Amino acid sequence: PLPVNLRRIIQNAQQIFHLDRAKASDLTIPEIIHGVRDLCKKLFVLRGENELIKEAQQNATSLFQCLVRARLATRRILEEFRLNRDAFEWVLGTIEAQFQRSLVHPGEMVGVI
Amino acid sequence: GRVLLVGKYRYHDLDELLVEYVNNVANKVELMVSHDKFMSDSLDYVKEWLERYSKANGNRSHYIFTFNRKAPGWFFLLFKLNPTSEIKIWNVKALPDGYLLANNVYPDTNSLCNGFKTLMSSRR
Amino acid sequence: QVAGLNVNRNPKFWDIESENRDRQEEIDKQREESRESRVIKHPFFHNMKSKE
Amino acid sequence: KEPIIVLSPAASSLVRMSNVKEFLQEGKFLDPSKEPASSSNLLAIQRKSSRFKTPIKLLVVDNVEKLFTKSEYWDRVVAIVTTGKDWQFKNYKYKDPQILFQKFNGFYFKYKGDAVPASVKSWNVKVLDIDRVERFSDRQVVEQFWDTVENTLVAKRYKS
Amino acid sequence: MNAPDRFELFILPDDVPKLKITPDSRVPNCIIIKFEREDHTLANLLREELALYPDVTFVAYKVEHPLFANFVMRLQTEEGTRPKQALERACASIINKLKTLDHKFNEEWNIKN
Amino acid sequence: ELAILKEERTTTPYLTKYERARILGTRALQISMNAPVLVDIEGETDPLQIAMKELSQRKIPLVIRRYLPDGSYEDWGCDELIVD
Repeated sequence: PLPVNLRRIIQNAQQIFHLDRAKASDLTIPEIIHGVRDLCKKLFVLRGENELIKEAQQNATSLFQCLVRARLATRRILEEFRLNRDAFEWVLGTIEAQFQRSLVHPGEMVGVI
Repeated sequence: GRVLLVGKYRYHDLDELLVEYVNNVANKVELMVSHDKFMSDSLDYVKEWLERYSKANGNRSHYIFTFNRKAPGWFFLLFKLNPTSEIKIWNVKALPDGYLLANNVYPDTNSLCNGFKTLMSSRR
Repeated sequence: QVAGLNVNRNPKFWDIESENRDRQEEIDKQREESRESRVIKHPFFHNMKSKE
Repeated sequence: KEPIIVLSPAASSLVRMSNVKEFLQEGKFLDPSKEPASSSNLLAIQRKSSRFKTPIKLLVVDNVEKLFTKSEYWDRVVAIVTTGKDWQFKNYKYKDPQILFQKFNGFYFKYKGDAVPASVKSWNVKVLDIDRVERFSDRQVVEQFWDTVENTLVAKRYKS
Repeated sequence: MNAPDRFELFILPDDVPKLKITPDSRVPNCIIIKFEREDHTLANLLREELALYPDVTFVAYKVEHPLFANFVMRLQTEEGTRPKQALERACASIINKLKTLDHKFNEEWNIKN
Repeated sequence: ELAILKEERTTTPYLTKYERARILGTRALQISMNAPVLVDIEGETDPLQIAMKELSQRKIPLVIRRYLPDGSYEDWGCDELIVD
């Protein structure tokens, strides 16, 4: 169990942007690399600039970043999913927003639950 | 309020009032400014220019339009039949449906000029 | 019928003018009213004066 | 003959002549309240689609009083944007909103989370939501709008 | 204690109309009719009479709840015809059918008695 | 002392569900007790619906004071918290 269903997001992007047909993609490889790398540093669980905060933040998202990197690979994006530029930016923004929405809310009585 | 009144005009909302009144009045003002017989300068300068042009071209009657700085939303129609005739000033109001001169509604500037010439011919 | 008492309002024995002035001032204070500004929500609406 | 897109001249419209080009064409949404008003009531935009080999040129018209003197112009209308106001349709081809919305594509743009007006729910119009904060979904909303417009254009067998 | 009066199934209140017609603006030439103090007996008859008319493109009914005595009908016709006229024609046609059915039944009963 | 400066606020910038529920309830109660409304109501009458309309347009004049376990607090305006 992990947050942000990536398969659903990818197929939603394919349906929305009509990623069928053998049309070539205008999505450059450095764009893919830098987009995925930047996405893997905006998944904020904890806010702050302290080094301990950054270490805890990097620890908390290790498995999810592994999932994202395993899915949004360059060869996979170019061949299996066939995303374009607009679809790629939409996927990145959607991943960030949905991860922000999956965090626990302060004030939860998790002990009773 | 559910009903808004601007003179005889009746509207149902602020946006309807704006689109039907202010935009049409602004279009009529733009048409008046873009007309060949318009001068946006001061009233004294307009009178001096009309006097000079009438003296130079006394074989024809000249009419010009200018802003009514004392009464906003209005215009002064100054026409001089000949150098011996005194300059007569007429009031024109900028309405959404056109221009109101002598209680007559003219849709465009050319129609307003034609009506002014017809009124001058009838009154002569 | 408000003046139910036979108060001796003789001009030489009663200060008529001061009573009239005080009563006029009391009516001028009963004319006092409350008022406040108006708030309207519209994109092109601004709470400004004519010169403003 | 380029197709015609009609916009609501109301000041409460989220899509106005100032930002219609950057929204529909460029895919970026800007607040029309902050943008200055546009003096020109006619604008031209370009749409790139996978259904067509070449880009399509479209004309955007704000007021139909001065641009629809001929009845054949109404044959070019492919989309209508309304604010839920009855007074928009005083000078239109079909003065009743219902018949107009069965005979033409109606679109209503609202912010996400706002309540739909009663007249909008009683009409056959599409509802498109723009988020107040997130800006990546603007391209998706524009794609939905253009999908409907391109479906109408293909159904009309327009030649480009 | 909470049981409604049995005569409420068929007695019409003074302030409640027998018939309320509203247009359905989603599709052209469609109306929604609300029948009060009626049930399947009239609804099914009218629906299956109207369904055989060439100029009627849609006809349906539903009883929302069995504890309330009312049903709602949706009727859509061609451009030339109005739905109310189709409803009147259906009512007249069923009345004529019942009239000839009663005549033939009386004839046969007199013959056989 | 206990207050935390606005530049070094480290709590989440999103409105939680508990804060949203409490803010809607408090604003609805205030509206039902004749408080001035800051949005244009078309035909709405229910105080909760008016409060929700105010929240969607970021016009609720309330401040949320979030308490930390040590006793300090951060003050957040309802207009600067992101609401879904």
